[PDB]
Amino acid sequence: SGPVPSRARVYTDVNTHRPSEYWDYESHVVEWGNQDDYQLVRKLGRGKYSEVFEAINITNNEKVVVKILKPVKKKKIKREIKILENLRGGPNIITLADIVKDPVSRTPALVFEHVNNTDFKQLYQTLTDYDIRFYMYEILKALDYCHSMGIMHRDVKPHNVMIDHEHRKLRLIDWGLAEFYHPGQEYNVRVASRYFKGPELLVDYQMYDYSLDMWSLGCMLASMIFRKEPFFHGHDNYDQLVRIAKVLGTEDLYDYIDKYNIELDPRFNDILGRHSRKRWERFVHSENQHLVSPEALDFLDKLLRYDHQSRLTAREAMEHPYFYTV
Ligand SMILES: Clc1cc(C[NH2+]CCCc2ccccc2)ccc1-c1ccccc1
Repeated sequence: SGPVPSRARVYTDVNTHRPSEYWDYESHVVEWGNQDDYQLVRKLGRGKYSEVFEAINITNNEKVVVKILKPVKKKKIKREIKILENLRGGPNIITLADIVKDPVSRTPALVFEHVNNTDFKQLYQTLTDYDIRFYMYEILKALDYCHSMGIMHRDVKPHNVMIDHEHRKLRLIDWGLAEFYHPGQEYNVRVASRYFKGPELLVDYQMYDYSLDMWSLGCMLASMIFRKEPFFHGHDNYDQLVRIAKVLGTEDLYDYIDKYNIELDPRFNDILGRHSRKRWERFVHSENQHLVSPEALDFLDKLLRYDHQSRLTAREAMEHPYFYTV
């Protein structure tokens, strides 16, 4: 008959109960100004469909973040802009300040509030058990907020989290893969970055929701507390599920695929194997024990679950004893 339908346990109908204008990005009218008002300072990053810069607004001598969009599908550009406008100002969300276009290139660019990012490959120097809890809570504020606004990020990873450690300022960025959640909609599973893909994407289960972001979050937490980047190190999309199965076990994987009546790809036949469920304590060592606690492990166990419905929602995660200290 096919896979069993599923829907989010929270914010299920938030979009259904709103007007067409809020979620119909294909019909949204994008109006941009002249890029002549901005001068590029330095490169911050580079993506598949973008290049991020530090820039100066010449009319007020204020630093900004400028994201130059590589002309991809116009609906994709429209989706991101609509999403950014809907979320503009939300807690720990990158704030869109302006939309422009260079007169000569006709290339569209997005202008954001300035964030002074501290180096990722040089942040763990003074990043304590408290720091991790504090920044994890800041990400959860962003997540409950965008989820409450009927949006799933679908690309949660360290590269999409900007941290200004001196001011304890965090921003969830790159809303280019984000999408409006509509219950029963079937989404393209070719989202998120390989190491952060939820089991739903890997088993080609299209009816996923907000909980996909909570699996990605769990991946980030595990790499941070265990000092193992990435935590699930797949070499391809099929191998990624094997790496998760080596930790969560194959019994609970079949239990999940049986629950939703998912049919596994033949590519999994020769590689999946048989694996027992491991204890989270197995990943503790001298180099990471100062960041691990029974609270951290309990919180992690409730995020990294095959069953997307069994994972904590962002609002439930904020109530976990791991955050009592913050
Ligand atoms: Cl979420 C995060 C991000 C980081 C650092 N991001 C690097 C972003 C670089 C960049 C890329 C593109 C444009 C602008 C800048 C370091 C640690 C964490 C972290 C904290 C607590 C728990 C787990 C992880």
